[PDB]
Amino acid sequence: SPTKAIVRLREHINLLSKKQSHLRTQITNQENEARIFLTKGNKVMAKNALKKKKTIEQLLSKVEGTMESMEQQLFSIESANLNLETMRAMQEGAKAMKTIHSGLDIDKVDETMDEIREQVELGDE
Repeated sequence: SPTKAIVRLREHINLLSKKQSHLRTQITNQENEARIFLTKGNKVMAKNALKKKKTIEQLLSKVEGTMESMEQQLFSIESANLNLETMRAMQEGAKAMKTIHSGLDIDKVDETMDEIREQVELGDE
């Protein structure tokens, strides 16, 4: 059903947003590791922590790309649900507009109407 798909996009999105949260802390700690490495004058291990900081940032990027893909899929489902809610409402309204137009067991009117049309409409070809 559309709603099982809905709940699941939300569960996966929620999960990703704290992957996001965890990664950012990890980026913050690589930043702090490289600084401490410089305070011992080890520029190389400070450079290495910076390279590792960059890989975590790329991973974060791809975590946010997954989230966004899921959020747009979610919007499309709920937008399509509202559109279906409209169509069913119009289909039920047209049936109701038909009962009202057939609201005369008596008499004769609507095909008296339909060939007064043909006289008026006859001015066209």
